[PDB]
Amino acid sequence: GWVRPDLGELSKVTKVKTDRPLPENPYHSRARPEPNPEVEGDLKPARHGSRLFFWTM
Amino acid sequence: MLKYIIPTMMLMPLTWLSKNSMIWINTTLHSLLISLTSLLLLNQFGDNSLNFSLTFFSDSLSTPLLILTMWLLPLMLMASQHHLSKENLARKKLFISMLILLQLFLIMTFTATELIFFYIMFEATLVPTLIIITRWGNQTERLNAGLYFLFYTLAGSLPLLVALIYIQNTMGSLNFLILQYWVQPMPNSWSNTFMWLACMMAFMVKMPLYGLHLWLPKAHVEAPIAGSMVLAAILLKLGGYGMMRITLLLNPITDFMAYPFIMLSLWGMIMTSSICLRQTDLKSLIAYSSVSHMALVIVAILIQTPWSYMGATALMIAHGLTSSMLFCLANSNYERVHSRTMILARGLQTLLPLMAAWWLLASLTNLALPPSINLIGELFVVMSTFSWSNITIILMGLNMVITALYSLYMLITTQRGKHTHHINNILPSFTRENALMSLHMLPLLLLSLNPKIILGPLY
Ligand SMILES: CCCCCCCCCCCCCCCCCC(=O)OC[C@H](COP(=O)([O-])OCC[N+](C)(C)C)OC(=O)CCCCCCCCCCCCCCCCC
Repeated sequence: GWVRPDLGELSKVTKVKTDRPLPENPYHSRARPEPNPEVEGDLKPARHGSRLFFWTM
Repeated sequence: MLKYIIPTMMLMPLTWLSKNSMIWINTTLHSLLISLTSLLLLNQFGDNSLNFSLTFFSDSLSTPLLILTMWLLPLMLMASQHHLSKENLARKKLFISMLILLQLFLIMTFTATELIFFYIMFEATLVPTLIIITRWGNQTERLNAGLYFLFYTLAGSLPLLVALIYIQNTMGSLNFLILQYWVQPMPNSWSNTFMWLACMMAFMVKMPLYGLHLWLPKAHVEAPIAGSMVLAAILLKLGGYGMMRITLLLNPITDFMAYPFIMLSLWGMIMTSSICLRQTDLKSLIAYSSVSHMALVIVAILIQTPWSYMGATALMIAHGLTSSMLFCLANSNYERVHSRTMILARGLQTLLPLMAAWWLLASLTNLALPPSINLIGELFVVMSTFSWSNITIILMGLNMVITALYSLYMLITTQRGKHTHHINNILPSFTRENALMSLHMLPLLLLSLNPKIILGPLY
């Protein structure tokens, strides 16, 4: 009493219930480096203009 | 200094919109009005220099030079109109426009507080002078003279730009007011030696220094009359003003680095006076006289004592007026005889007596006749150099003897003796030439009455 699978049935994707814990780190990745700080704050006007040689603005 | 720049940039549309026959009249008129309004710069205080804004200022050193520039422009305007009467109107307006542009750059040079602004204007004066010399000259060697002048100046002065940018990057600012209060001693090393060289050789090539003076007697004898005036009377003083401004940051290295330049200038003033004793041309004679007097100013600035500074600034103002007048007289004679040789025409006192009187006055003030400001400056430098070392009185006195010798040799060969026979186009002097001579003389003699206004910032 075994019925053969139809066309397209053995390629179906199923769900498996098992008792093993999920591996937290399968890739054995090290600690990630600290990211750069993000630019924040309101944009004030430039202090004393261009500050390039003699230019006052 | 916006009340003196804006009338200059308004003088430009005045000569570019005038009529065919009224360009000279209107431009002379309004440049004389600007020269009158220049007197407001004399608001000097005993402790604080006159400061205008963040970019412009005027101490007691740049005030006589500014008054000299904006007084000199009308004089070139009067004297540069007899050899341009047969000229196209557009070319005449172009000549006048370059003169106004050069005056604008000069008044934006002395006044600028920030040092790199002074450098930008100091190199901006190169273009109109070269254009005037190489376009409105008369001889073949004017192109070579322009090449020599431009390349001596720029080859001496691009290291100055590099050193100035380094000074900006080290001290933090190139403002002159801050540099009076943020100056540091510069120690003994090769790097400071080459910094001193880069800071000084630009101004002493422009000044000029002996050995580096080869650009001057070429650029003077092939320039027009106005170009010769503005070369002799103002454009040589950019080096002196720059030296006075830039020796502030070059302590305490100058007391044993400035020896070879002092020796060069002393033997150079002796040798150039000796050259003037054997010169076949009037213009080259005046050029080498200028080289000698500028060597004197170099020594005065280099030894850096207060009496030397007073004598130096009086010497630059007096030499500017005297050399400009001598060039004017030589150009009047060149217009009359159409040749540059001093020995060609002789005995002009019998034909042109009043011009002979002006020749006498110019030659007397050139050999430092007291109480004129020429001997005021020469005298102060002489006392300062005697304080420096005693054998300088030997050198200075030899220079004075040869100076009197060549001035009176020039006067005798041009004005006295039997008149020439085959030259018969000596017209009487115009009112224009006599008026120009009187405009050169009368401030120069009047400044002996009140000489306290040209005695530098430490009067
Ligand atoms: C008129 C003709 C002759 C012109 C002579 C002009 C002066 C001669 C020397 C000029 C050198 C170039 C400008 C140097 C400015 C130095 C400013 C500075 O920061 O100095 C300290 C710096 C200090 O070095 P640093 O800045 O690298 O080090 C940092 C400071 N420490 C030492 C504390 C770590 O000096 C230098 O960098 C070296 C300066 C000498 C460079 C030598 C190469 C040029 C040689 C001269 C060429 C002249 C023109 C030749 C062509 C003429 C036309 C054909």
